[PDB]
Amino acid sequence: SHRKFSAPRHGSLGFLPRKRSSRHRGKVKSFPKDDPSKPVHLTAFLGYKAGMTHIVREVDRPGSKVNKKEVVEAVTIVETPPMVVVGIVGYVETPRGLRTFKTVFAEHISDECKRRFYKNWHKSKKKAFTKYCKKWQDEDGKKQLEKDFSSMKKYCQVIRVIAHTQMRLLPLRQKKAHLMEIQVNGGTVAEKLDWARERLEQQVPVNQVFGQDEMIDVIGVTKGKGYKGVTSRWHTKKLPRKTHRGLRKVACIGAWHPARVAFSVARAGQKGYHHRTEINKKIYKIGQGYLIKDGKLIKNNASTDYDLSDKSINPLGGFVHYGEVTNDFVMLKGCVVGTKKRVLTLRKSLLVQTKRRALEKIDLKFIDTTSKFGHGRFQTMEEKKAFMGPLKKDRIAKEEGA
Amino acid sequence: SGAKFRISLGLPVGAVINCADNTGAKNLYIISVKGIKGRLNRLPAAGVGDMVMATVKKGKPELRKKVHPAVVIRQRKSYRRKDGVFLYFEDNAGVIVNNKGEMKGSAITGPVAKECADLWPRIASNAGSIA
Amino acid sequence: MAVRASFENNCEIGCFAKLTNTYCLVAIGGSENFYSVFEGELSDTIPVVHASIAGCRIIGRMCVGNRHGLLVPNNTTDQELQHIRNSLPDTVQIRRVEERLSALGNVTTCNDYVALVHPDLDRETEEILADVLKVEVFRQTVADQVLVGSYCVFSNQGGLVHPKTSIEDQDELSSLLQVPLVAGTVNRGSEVIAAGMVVNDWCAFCGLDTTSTELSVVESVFKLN
RNA sequence: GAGAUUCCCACUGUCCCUACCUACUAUCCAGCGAAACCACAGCCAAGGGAACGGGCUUGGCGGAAUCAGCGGGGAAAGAAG
RNA sequence: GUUCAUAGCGACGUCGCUUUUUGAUCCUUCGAUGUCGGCUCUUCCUAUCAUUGUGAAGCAGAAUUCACCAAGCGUUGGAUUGUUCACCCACUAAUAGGGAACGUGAGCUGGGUUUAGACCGUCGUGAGACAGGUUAGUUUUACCCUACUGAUGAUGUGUUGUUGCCAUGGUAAUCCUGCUCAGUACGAGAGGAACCGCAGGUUCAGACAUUUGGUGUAUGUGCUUGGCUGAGGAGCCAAUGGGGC
Ligand SMILES: [Mg+2]
Ligand SMILES: [Mg+2]
Ligand SMILES: [Mg+2]
Ligand SMILES: [Mg+2]
Ligand SMILES: [Mg+2]
Ligand SMILES: [Mg+2]
Ligand SMILES: [Mg+2]
Ligand SMILES: [Mg+2]
Ligand SMILES: [Mg+2]
Ligand SMILES: [Mg+2]
Ligand SMILES: [Mg+2]
Ligand SMILES: [Mg+2]
Ligand SMILES: [Mg+2]
Ligand SMILES: [Mg+2]
Ligand SMILES: [Mg+2]
Ligand SMILES: [Mg+2]
Ligand SMILES: [Mg+2]
Ligand SMILES: [Mg+2]
Ligand SMILES: [Mg+2]
Ligand SMILES: [Mg+2]
Ligand SMILES: [Mg+2]
Ligand SMILES: [Mg+2]
Ligand SMILES: [Mg+2]
Ligand SMILES: [Mg+2]
Ligand SMILES: [Mg+2]
Ligand SMILES: [Mg+2]
Ligand SMILES: [Mg+2]
Repeated sequence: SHRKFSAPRHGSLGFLPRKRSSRHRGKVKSFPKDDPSKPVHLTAFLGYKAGMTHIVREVDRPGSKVNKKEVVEAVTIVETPPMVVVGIVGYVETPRGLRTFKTVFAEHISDECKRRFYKNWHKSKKKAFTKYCKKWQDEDGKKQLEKDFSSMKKYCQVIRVIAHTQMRLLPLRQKKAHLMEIQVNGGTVAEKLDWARERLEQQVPVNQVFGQDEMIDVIGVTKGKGYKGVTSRWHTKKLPRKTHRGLRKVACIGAWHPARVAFSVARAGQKGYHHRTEINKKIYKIGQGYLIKDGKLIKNNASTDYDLSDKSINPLGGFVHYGEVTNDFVMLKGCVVGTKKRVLTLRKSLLVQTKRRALEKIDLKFIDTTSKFGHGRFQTMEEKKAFMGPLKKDRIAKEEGA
Repeated sequence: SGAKFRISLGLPVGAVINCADNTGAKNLYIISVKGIKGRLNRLPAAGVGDMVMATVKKGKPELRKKVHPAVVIRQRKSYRRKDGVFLYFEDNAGVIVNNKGEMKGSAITGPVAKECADLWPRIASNAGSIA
Repeated sequence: MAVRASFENNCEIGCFAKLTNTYCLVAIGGSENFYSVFEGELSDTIPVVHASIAGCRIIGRMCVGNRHGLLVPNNTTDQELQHIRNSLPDTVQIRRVEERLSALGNVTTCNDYVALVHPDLDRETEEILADVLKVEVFRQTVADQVLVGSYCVFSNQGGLVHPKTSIEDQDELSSLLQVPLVAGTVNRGSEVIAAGMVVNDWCAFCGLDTTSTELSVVESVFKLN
């Protein structure tokens, strides 16, 4: 008989293999459709989830309650040191799908990049690409490389560049760089090969890939929660307190017929560490990173047009469980999948952004830099020392400091 | 124009809130909330600025055994106000109105939430203060 | 002359405007059909400012002004205070009072020369009225009703009052303000006069639902056209 | 009155609507080590059939060895209703 | 149906479909297939309540009614009752109807029926009986096979790694309100829309912890009861002593 009252289904069947992701990086799975009329550009980037904070800005949404008003909005900081291009892949269109046609790797592959090719770097002889790089010098190898480029030019439909991150610039323990194929869009195959060939061994900063106040897609793996039951995994209703063999369960897992448990019934297992793709994440700010012209510049990270405070994006006492952010960063609006220091893929939007939520100019008034390691109440060190005055440890130090 | 943003409700069906107007009613017993489609097992809940159906449990005897439209003007549950302000009141209070939105009474004791005042101009006129 | 108007299909146009002989505050959430009626029917000289207070549109109930001065309540942001200042003629001075009874239009009404006030105004704010609105503050309210501001609208030529005022309170009132007060309604039966109407000395805006018969009394008492 | 019932105040996670923590388990390991049950066994749809098949017919198909769970089936077990 | 059989209905007759009613039968089960309802949860049907696109009217507008494609999505919160049904309150776009061993008890519960105690009414000489009422009454086992959920692995490419492609399977978004259009079209009047546009919400989904809240044995830091170390200081025990943050 029919269930007595209608209720919507718990959870989505569009994410059914609710399993641990087979990858840790998070792959793009769909690059923006290429049109030759556009200029040659990259479509993706790799960043690392540093942490969250909130900002104050004025909204320019006419007809809204918050028009010309101040709002406080949570943001996510994604540290994005420049990518290094080390290779080019060409793909050819076949009636069986895209297939890899030819791959050409640059000379002088970085040491952190070469770590990706080894499961045990410590015991390795570091021999990877040692014989390959020799063919960039002799004329016989150089002729073969030119044929590989010419063959890519006349046969391939889409080309991609292999780019890796720079572990030495991050406060993380991992020294193994993250490799990634980033599709090159916007031109003829000959033009994008010439463009990519100039970028070999070069650094591509994030401001060359993405821009201010544009909406991108974030691809990554969510936080792992381990083995979970149906109440936490599928958010089903808890059974009453009087239930004998347990109440954090699903009471009926199917009718007598079809005499099997259907794939659509909520059951316990892995929760979290799933590959997810969130679209429409606006870029509130692209931070400029630390410089040294005469002294170290940090103002270009958290000072606004209305703050004018010499402070960086780093909270007081540092980002919790991440470290200190010293490179370029992207300030995304809202939350982003993954733990701290989880590698994230930023991808250009596959859609056309025409709504007024998109194409809206973002002008920050304030960036919060209070300590996130507790209920922080001070934006900067200097503000805290001015408020509290000298302390006992300052006195005993100044006593020794004469 | 501009519509009301979502706020934390905190007043399900069966909550007894204070009656802040001079109608002689002392409390309002919420029996349903206007505009609630529903969900299996979910109680219809209201925040400030929400029109509710309420009966007065104590007060003048000519108001008791009836159903009155009412609007929540204060709530004890904290709610975010789109500028990072989490505001809550000392008590849950509401006033008795009609379906058109004007009050049966003529004065309001205590503050009225800004979310309720903007959405109901007849309530806002009788408000001593808007918080 | 009584023009009818509505803010966003709401007749309570006393909630969404403040007219004084010199400036006209109008609420922000609106849309031409309302702003016009002001700018149109207003006497060219008197600027029309789109304002808010605390973010809200009920600015007429949150604000008390005459030709001399505007008092805005403690919840007024300084982005707002500034924009009211940088829009009004610098005769009118703006002070952001700090009164427990924020609803300054519900709790005080003033023409160019007197103000009725609600019993419980802070003495402090009694002074900041009679020092900014160059007025003679008079803590008096009708029988029972303490929200003077909302139940009694007055100009410098006449004044309306809640229909349920006594002939005797009428009497006394019409002393203090030395203006002829008529008991009346607006928006077809509404006691809350101030909620329904905004008056100048040369113009009056009432809500779209004001009966002709009322429209008349308005004209008459306000000694308009 | 550890009797049956109805209402009210107070009270509360009974509930909205679930979350987190603690102990002991479960879990993995060293040692030790049962029992119930067992025609053969064990993926489905329809057909026909003792009129609800694991086996048969026709089709869908089918890839070693396993771990933690689970309660849809085995018209599961328990007892010559 | 003011006229007008067929906008919408349909007497007298007459042809069917369905197996969500109750019968009829007794084919399977009596070396037992756990017997009502509710809860939970999934899926399916369409004879469509709402929503999308439409045709018709005794369709001026608004509202409503009939029919088509159509099951994608939704169809609620409560008082009484064990109830299924029923009825009322209220919200709503709508509060449509059904199947799956009258889905679902090694999922629960045990209010009902249906053991043994007991009371009443009626019946019986009596023991006792009552699709009469009432009260109290043990709900056992999974570690096996499969199914399903997750987790290692396996075949082949000489070994091993990096980056990838996509066969195939799943699949997701939904509905409402306000402003404007517009007191406009239409209408004698009363009333009274819609397309574009804007601002928001409901249900659902996937996340996340900057903020607010919850937790808190960091057994972190104060406070505190009883006891104990001769006292101070420093601590400990009271199955987390209690409590604040
Ligand atoms: Mg149904
Ligand atoms: Mg039990
Ligand atoms: Mg923190
Ligand atoms: Mg329920
Ligand atoms: Mg079968
Ligand atoms: Mg027998
Ligand atoms: Mg026997
Ligand atoms: Mg006829
Ligand atoms: Mg037989
Ligand atoms: Mg059995
Ligand atoms: Mg069985
Ligand atoms: Mg049909
Ligand atoms: Mg059954
Ligand atoms: Mg069962
Ligand atoms: Mg059982
Ligand atoms: Mg019983
Ligand atoms: Mg018995
Ligand atoms: Mg007898
Ligand atoms: Mg007993
Ligand atoms: Mg085990
Ligand atoms: Mg597919
Ligand atoms: Mg679906
Ligand atoms: Mg002690
Ligand atoms: Mg001591
Ligand atoms: Mg001891
Ligand atoms: Mg003891
Ligand atoms: Mg606490």
